[PDB]
Amino acid sequence: KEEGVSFLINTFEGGGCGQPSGILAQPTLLYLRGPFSLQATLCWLDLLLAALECYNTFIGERTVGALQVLGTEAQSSLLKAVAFFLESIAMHDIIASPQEGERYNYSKCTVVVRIMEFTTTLLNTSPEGWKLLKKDLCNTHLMRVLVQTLCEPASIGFNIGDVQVMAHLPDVCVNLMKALKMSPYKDILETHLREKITAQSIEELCAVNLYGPDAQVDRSRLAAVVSACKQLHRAGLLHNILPSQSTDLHHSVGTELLSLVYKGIAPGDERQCLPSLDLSCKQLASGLLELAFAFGGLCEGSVIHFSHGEYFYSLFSETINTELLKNLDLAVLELMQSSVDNTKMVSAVLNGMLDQSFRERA
Amino acid sequence: DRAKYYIQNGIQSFMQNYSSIDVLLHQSRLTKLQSVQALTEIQEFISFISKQGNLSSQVPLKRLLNTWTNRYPDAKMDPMNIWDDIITNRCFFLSKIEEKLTPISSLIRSCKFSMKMKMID
Amino acid sequence: AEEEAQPPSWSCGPAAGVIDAYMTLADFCDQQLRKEEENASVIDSAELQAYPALVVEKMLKALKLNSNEARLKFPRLLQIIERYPEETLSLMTKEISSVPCWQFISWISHMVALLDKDQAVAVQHSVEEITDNYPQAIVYPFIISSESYSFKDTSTGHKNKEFVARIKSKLDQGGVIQDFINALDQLSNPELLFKDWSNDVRAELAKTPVNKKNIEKMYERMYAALGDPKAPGLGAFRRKFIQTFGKEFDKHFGKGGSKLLRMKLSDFNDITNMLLLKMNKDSKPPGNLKECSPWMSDFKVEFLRNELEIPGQYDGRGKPLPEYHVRIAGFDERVTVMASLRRPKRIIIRGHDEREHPFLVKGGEDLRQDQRVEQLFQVMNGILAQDSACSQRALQLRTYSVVPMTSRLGLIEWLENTVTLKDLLLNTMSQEEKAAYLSDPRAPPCEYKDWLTKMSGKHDVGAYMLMYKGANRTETVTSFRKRESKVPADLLKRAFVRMSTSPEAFLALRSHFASSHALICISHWILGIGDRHLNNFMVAMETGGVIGIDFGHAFGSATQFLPVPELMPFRLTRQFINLMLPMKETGLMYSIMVHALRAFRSDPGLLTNTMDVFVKEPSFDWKNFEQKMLKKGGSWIQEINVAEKNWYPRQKICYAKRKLAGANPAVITCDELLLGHEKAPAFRDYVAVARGSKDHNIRAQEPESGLSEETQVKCLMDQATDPNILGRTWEGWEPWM
Amino acid sequence: IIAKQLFSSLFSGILKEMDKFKTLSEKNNITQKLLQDFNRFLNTTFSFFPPFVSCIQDISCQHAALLSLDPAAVSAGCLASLQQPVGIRLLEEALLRLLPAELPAKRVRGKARLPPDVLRWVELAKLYRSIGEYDVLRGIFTSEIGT
Repeated sequence: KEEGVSFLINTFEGGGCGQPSGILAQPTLLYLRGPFSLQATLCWLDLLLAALECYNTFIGERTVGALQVLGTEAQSSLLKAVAFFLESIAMHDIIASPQEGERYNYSKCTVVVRIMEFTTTLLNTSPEGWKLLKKDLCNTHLMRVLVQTLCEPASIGFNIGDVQVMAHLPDVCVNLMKALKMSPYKDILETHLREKITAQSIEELCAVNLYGPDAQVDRSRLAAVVSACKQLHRAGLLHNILPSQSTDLHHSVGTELLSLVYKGIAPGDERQCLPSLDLSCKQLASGLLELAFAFGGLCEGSVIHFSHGEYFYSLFSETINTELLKNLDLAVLELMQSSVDNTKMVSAVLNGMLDQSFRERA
Repeated sequence: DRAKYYIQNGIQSFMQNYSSIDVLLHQSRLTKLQSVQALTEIQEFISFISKQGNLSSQVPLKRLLNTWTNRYPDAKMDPMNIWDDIITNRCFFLSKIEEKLTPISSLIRSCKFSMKMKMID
Repeated sequence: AEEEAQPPSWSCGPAAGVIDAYMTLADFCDQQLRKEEENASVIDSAELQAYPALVVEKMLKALKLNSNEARLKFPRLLQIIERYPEETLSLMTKEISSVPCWQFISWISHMVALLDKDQAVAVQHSVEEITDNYPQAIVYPFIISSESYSFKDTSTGHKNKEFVARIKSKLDQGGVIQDFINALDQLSNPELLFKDWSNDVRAELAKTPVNKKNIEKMYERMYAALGDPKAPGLGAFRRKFIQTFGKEFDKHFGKGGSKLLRMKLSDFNDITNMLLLKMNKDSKPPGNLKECSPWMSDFKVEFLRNELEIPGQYDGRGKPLPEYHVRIAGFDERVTVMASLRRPKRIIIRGHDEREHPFLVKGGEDLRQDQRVEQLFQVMNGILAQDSACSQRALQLRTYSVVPMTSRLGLIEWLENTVTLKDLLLNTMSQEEKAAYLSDPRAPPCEYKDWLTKMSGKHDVGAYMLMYKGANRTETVTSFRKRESKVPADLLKRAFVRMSTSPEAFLALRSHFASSHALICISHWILGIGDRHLNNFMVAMETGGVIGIDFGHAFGSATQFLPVPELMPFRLTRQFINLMLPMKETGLMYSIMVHALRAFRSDPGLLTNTMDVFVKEPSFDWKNFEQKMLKKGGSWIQEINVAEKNWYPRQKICYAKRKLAGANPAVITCDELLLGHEKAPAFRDYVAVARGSKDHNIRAQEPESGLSEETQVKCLMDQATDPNILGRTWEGWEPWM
Repeated sequence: IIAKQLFSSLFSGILKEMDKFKTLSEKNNITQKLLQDFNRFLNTTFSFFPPFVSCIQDISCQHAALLSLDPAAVSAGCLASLQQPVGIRLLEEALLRLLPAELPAKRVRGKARLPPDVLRWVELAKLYRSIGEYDVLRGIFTSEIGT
């Protein structure tokens, strides 16, 4: 009856080691050396094992109360652990001709995202009572590979950067960093994240403005840090490092709107980064200083002529959709006070407010 | 004038000869996949003569290398109708082309010599 | 002037094809040495030893060629004169990399055999060649090495022998499948294993002893069949023949067999024929399928076969660009064995390449004497792409794949809608001419053969010392030829027009039937056509054109061997030339055979080499051509040995036939060469009958050694329709029709 | 019209029952006159595919003087192509009556060997012409030398 709890018992009464299959695929591969290994080995033989592990976990607690006592010596020390060493070898080989090389890459992802799927899928579900993460002392490899969720887009494909694989990557980091939230000791996190928290954070963000020309290449890296931090919203420990960078640095992204809007710089895609930048920003900073920035920014031949109306308005034509969808997002009735405090602007903000809200919810 | 009417009618005469093909003879195809081969250089000749006489200025001193460079790498299987019937076309091409660009010279001789060469082996 | 041709090719730098001068230089020296092996002298042996060791490298350089003449060069280089002790070791190492690594392949049986004994210094050189090609992309050499090496380990220092030993250890590992499939497909019918095994041991129990480990081992193969099918030796290699048959027969076979163990009494060599004969008529009734089809029905299809590189075997081919095309996959369980010589078995490989492929099982046959013949075929029709007049008419003739697996078995490709004109002709004649009565069992080829027995002495095994009268001959071929032969003229034309819905396609496709025929008939004048019944050239009903599959009898042995005395250029049975319309146009498809001929003629070197290592190489062509013909039928076995005492059919069969390229007319000198044995006045003059009376003596007079274009053909036709030669030869060639 | 089978059926349903119905000598001689109409037609229509279908329809019919009085290869040979060379085969067995009886060159069918040559000729294949020439040319005498 109890699928898992039941049948697992009678199996361990019969045998303890009555499930695992294969034995690695790394030196034997340097002894053989072929293309089909790259096809079954590194696309399923590793993942078939991973998968049977995955779905066997969510069943019964046997991966905790019974697996723990299976081996600690001969045949065992070549299973889970070295499988990790094939995840370090997975970042490695993910880095290092046409369609064949591509099956190499897409395979390397198709495995490694499932392995992240399983570090997660394990951690946030399998370690109950929080006493099993300490099993994989190669706790290090996984960190050093998953976190490079920006150096991963470089390691796996850029095509897959487009192929809706990074329509799933933010969700996968969401997952792993989600098992990294709250659940494990908060020290894992700083050994994980406290590797490029700030420093670059301020440097690339200011740097889009210091950069200027050849912008879009760099904007790629920007929306990588941007989106990847949007992944951090789903994650923790942002609060030690990113709400001081929220009060200071997201306000700084508001100054980014303020300065960048004068020049009309760069293309409509960087005009899409400002929606991003302000998105990952406002999704963490206060809206008080924003609503303030509405009217306040407003009070602060042809050129200056339309300019008076433009730094008055276009900062609220462009970013309108995300600002509406930003403080409608979290606080009712704060806005109120904002808009009346403005005067004569009230109409665009409030009309696009009712408007865009109306659209989103129903 | 009339060479275009009779060349179109001979075209439709092969269009006539193309109806019988159950267990086709080679003679069915090869002599056709050859006579069309000559015809192509023919109509080509008409067209770029009509232009090179009316272009530019003296830009036929500069262009037209196209037609020799299309005339040059055309291949023969085994038929021996080919390597003469191309000379049938190409030779009238030398006389009339030379007669239509007139209405540098050492490059001309190197060019006709480089014509001659491969048209032998 | 060649010295002022070739190294300047290497000094110029752009183009000037290295081949264009190199290979001509190599042909020049090789003909220098053969012409010098004909005669020995002082300035001829001293200059001859200046000239030959020269061309030996440039046939490695300019190897981006067609490369088969190369494969013919290397063992030629080594065995021909002083095999260099370092020179060849080093640059013949840089070659197969400098040239296509797949030039490594083109000589499948040469290399493997060479590795062992034929090279002597491969274990020093080509062992490292074969050991760099070997671990990468070499699944195909896995098969052939296992045949040659374990045969004979000649004399060694330590290194030479340990190496090849471990090389064969690289085909028990990552090739454990190789012998697992061979030990798989090691089938089928018991009769061929026992009868052929018993011939094999039995013809070595009669003469001098040599019975020590020969007979002691030669007991063991059979004990495998029958002492192990319930012992641990076949608990590893089970079959369905072993499931019951290797047991029901194990009970009785154990006692007579272990009585055989210590038998060792030459007269009992005959006595086995009691037991064997019974077990023979008891082994034809059960060969009824459902044994190897379920027993083989076990396929992995796991882990991409564990990354297995086993293709359809022998799919590794010739010419460069090796892409490891085809793939094994899984077989269709249905199987059917069928009515033929060894009772061979029809397999359906189901290739992974979105396609299946039906092959054949010849478990009771070492398919080698036919390998280089088929490859020599694709040299026939693979050369005719430089003659115009061969292209002009699409003059090639069909190939396929001969699959030489273990020393004991090979497989062969099999097109569908290609069928034996005998079989088809017969049944289609049947549904056309009478129900089944017809005449064939009353009084045509039974009556005629009875008539031949009543015209010599007594039975039929003779008549050879007889065969007299020149008028009565015309009575035999007039009578039976006209009646019989005219019948399936109508039946063959009727089969074509019956098989061409379109009343016109019949006369359309006759062209490709015919063309096929001229092509096969020169194909045989190339070399002997024996065992080659009307059942042995086989027509294809696709393009309605014919293809020739049999290769038992090569060169002389086709015509020469005493037990069956045969001689014709090619199967010109009657009804076939009846089917070409009242033509005449035959006597000029003659032209097909001529352009064909000159196409062969012009280049002596290639064909020369090819045929040289093919006649000399296989034991299964002279040292086991005995083994071949005896394996076929018994009547040969007693005459051969007493004819083949201290006698070698190698370099002379070759010289005679290369001469056959030269200008040997009327088959006339070939006829002589088979004549010289048995018997000069009995048979020799007889072959001269197609040479005697003037009307056909045109087959004798125009014969001139002087490089005559069409002569060899102009006669070669009426050198087959000389009714004498037909009515005499044998019971199989149905010269009736 | 592609249903040529009506036509061969038709003559099968014209010749067969004019073997099984009533009297047969005179009539069998009579229907043979129609080959004049076939061939008068063959001199009338210029360039026409279904006439050809009548020609195969003709050598199909168990007839001699169709095989004789035919210069189809002259005409029904200019466009039909393959349907003209089917005639000769049918022609040879009965119209070439002096070829399987091996008799002088005076009686053997004079023309009906030659239209088969020019007909296999217009089809200047690569095996067809090269053959037909010394075929019919061989059918007399001083060709062994010229060839």
